[PDB]
Amino acid sequence: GSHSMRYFFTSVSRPGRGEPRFIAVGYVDDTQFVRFDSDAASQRMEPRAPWIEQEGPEYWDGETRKVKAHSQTHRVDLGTLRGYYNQSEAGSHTVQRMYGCDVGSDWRFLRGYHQYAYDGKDYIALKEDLRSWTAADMAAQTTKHKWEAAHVAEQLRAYLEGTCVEWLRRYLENGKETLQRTDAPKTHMTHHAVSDHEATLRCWALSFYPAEITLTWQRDGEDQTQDTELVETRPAGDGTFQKWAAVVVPSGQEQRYTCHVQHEGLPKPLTLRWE
Amino acid sequence: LLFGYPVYV
Amino acid sequence: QQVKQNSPSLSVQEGRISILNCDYTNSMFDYFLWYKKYPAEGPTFLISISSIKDKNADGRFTVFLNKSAKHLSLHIVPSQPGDSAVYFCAAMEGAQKLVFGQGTRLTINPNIQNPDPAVYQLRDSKSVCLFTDFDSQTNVSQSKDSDVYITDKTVLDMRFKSNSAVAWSNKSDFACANAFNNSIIPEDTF
Amino acid sequence: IQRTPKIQVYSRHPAENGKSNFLNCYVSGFHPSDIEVDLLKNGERIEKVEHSDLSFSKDWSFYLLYYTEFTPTEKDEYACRVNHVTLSQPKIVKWDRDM
Amino acid sequence: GVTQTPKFQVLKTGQSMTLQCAQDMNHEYMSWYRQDPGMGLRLIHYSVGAGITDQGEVPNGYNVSRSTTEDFPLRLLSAAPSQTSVYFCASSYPGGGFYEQYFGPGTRLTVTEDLKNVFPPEVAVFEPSEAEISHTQKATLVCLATGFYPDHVELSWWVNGKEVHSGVSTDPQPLKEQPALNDSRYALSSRLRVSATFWQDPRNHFRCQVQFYGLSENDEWTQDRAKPVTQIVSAEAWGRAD
Repeated sequence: GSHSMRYFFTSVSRPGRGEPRFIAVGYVDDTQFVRFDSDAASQRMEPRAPWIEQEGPEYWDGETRKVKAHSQTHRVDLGTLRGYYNQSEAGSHTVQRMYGCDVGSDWRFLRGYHQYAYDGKDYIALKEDLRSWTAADMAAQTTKHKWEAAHVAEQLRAYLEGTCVEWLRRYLENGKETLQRTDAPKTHMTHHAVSDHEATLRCWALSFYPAEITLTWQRDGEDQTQDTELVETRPAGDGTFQKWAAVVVPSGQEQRYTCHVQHEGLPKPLTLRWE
Repeated sequence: LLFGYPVYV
Repeated sequence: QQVKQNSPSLSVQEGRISILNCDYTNSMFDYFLWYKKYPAEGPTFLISISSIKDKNADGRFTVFLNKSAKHLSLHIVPSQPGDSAVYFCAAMEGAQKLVFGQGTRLTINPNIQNPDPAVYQLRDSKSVCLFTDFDSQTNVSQSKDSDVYITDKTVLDMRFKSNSAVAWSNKSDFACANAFNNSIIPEDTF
Repeated sequence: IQRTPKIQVYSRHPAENGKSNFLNCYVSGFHPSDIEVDLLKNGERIEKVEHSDLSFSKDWSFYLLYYTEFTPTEKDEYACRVNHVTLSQPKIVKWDRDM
Repeated sequence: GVTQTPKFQVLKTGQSMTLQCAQDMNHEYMSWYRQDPGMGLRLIHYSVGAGITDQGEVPNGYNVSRSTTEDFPLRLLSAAPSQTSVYFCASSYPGGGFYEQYFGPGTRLTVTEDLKNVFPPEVAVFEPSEAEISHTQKATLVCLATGFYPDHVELSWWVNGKEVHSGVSTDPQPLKEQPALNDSRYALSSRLRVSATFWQDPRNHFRCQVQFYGLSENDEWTQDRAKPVTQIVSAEAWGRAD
C-alpha cells in the first residue's frame, strides 16, 4: 500500500529569553523515527525508532548538520518575517515547516509537499507540480521572488522526487516489521447511565494502526452525526491509536443504535450492536 | 533523509 | 563519503573528445558537480547536475549522472588546449559539505602544423640539452640515471607552438646524444 | 490565531486495578505551542512525567502527549492540569476509566 | 573575492602558524582544504557562520575560529612534516542560494626538521643553439634554477627590463634533485623562444628572474653562510651575433 515520509519543524522566538526554541521531527507514515531539539543536551539528531538506530554515524553526523541548517534558517526567518509584517521585537512568534513525499503501492513517486507557515497561518507552499509557489500575502510574494530567483523549487523537486523517495524505501525495507503492518481495531461497547431515562452508549476502537479510522453511530439506520460525541483519534503510546464515539440513548432504545467502524485492517466494515 | 538546501525567506 | 576518480592523467589531441569519469560511495550525496583547477590558482566551479537528471550541458561540457551505478562523468567536446587543467569531481551531502575526489590532469595537446624534433646543446651565459619541436605524440621519458635530470614536456606559444623538454647532469661526458634515451626520432645536431 | 487545547486524559491499556499501565494526557489543536501540562495524583503533581516531541497537524495546530507509568487503584484519583494563553485559569481534567 | 595570506611559508617542526582567510562577499560559510598528490582536496574544518565551527575529514593538528563572518583563520599550533601541503580557503552562502563554492588562491606550506635546510636558488641561463638558430630561425634561451629548498619559487622572464609572457614555457612543478632525501633540493627550468633576428640584436637583454621565498626578518639564524631569506636571484644574457 501507499507510504510517506514527512518532516515537521517548529521555531518559536524567545525575545529576551534567548534563542528561538527549535524542534524537528520526522515520520515514516504514523511512526516518528528521528528528532532534534535545541533545548536538549545532545545538539544532535536522535533516533526515536529502533530501525533507524542501525544507521551509521555518518548518518547521524550528516543529519545533525543539515537539521542544524534547518534551525539556523528559521532563526533568520523569524526576524526576516518580523520585518515583513513590521511586528515588535518583544513578541514571540512561530514559524512552521513541513515537507515530504508519498509513494504508491508500487513504492514509486506520487506527490511531493513543502509548506511554510508563519504564526499558524499559511505563508508559502510549493504547488503540486513542484515548480511554482503559492504565496499568501505581499510578504509571501517577496519570498516567492527570492526563491524563484535562487531556483529553490528546482532543488526541492530533485529532493522530493528522488532522494526523499529513495530513502523512504530504505526506511520501509529496514523497518519492515514495524512500518509494513496493519493492526485492525479491537472494538467493544460500553453503557453508561446516571439517570433513569437516559443512558450513554460508547463504542470503542483500540490498538489500531495506522491512525485512519471512521467511527459512526446510527439509529434505525439513520446517520447520527449531530447527536454523537466523537473524540479526536488519540495515540496509545505504544505505536497504536485509540478512539470513541458516544450517544445519549433514551431507555429502551438501546437496540436501535449501531456503531460502524471502518479501518484498513478490517476486511469488511464492522457494526456493533448493544446486545 | 532531510532536505539539504533550505533558504532564508 | 568517498568520491573516487581513477585515472590520474589523460591526454587528448586538440579537437578531439575528452571524457573524465567518476564514482562515489554514500547514497546520502544529493548534488553533483565538477571543478576545474589551473596551476597556482584555486579550484573553479565548472558545472553541476541535480540528483534526478541524467545529463546536463553548458556549452562544450556535458555531465552524466547514473545513480544506479553511482558514477558521474564529464564530456568536453570539442577540447581546446586552454582546457588542460586538473578537473575535480565533487558531490555535496547538503549545502554545507563538499567532497572532492583525487582529480584528473587533462592535457589537451595542440596540433603541430610542421614539426621537426631535435636535441640541442645550449651553453651557459657564463650545458643543458633541449629536446624541442617534437610532435605532441611523443611522450618524453624521465631520468634513467639518478644523476641526470630530465623535465616533463611542456608547450610554449608565440603570438608558433612548440614542444620542449630539458636534460642536464653534472657528469663528465654525459652528452645530449644519450640524454633523452626512451621514445623519439630524428635530428641529433652535430 | 490562538486556538485552545483539546485535552484528553486516559490510560494506555484498560485500567485494571493493581496492574501496571500508563497515564496519558493528550492536548491538541492548540496554538501557540507554549503549554504547561501536569499529571496529578490526588491533587499532588506527579514528579517524573515524560512527553512527546512537539509536532503539528495539517492545519498547523500542535499536539503533545504526556505520559507516566502508574498502577490504577480503586482509591487513587488521577488528573491532568493544563495551562495555555487561551485559558483564563488552568483546565483540570479528571481521569475516568470509561473515557 | 576570497584572499588568503601568506602565499608561501616555511616552518620548522614545532612552530605555530596561522593562515589568514578573508572574504569580502558577506558569505556565511567558509572552509579550509588541503591538496596532497595522492588524494585531491580534503576538508580540515568548516564554519557555517559567525561564532560556529566544526571539524571535517582531516582536522588533527589544526585549530580554527570565526569571530567574524569576514575572516576564518587556520592555526597550526605546532608544525609537523605531515602538514606540508597547499592550503585553500573557500566560501559560499547556502541559505541564500549560493551553494556553489568559491576558492581563495591557496598558500604553500613546507615544514622541515632543521632550518639549515632552507637554501636559496642558483639560477643560470643557457644561450640558444647555433644549430637551432640556423636550422629553425628561432632562438630558445633556457633558464635553470637549482639547489633551492623549499620549492617555493616564481620564475619570470624579462627582456629589456620589461616582463615577457609570450614565447615562455615554464615547468608546472619543480623537480626534486635527490629523490632519496627528505630534505631535498629542487630544480626548475623554463624556456623563452624568440626569433633569431631578435636574439642576434645586441640591443636586447634577456633576464631570467627567480623569486625565492625563504626566511623572515625575524627567523633566527646563527650560521656562517648567508641567511636563506626571501630574495630574487637572477641570471642574464645579451643579444649576440656570432
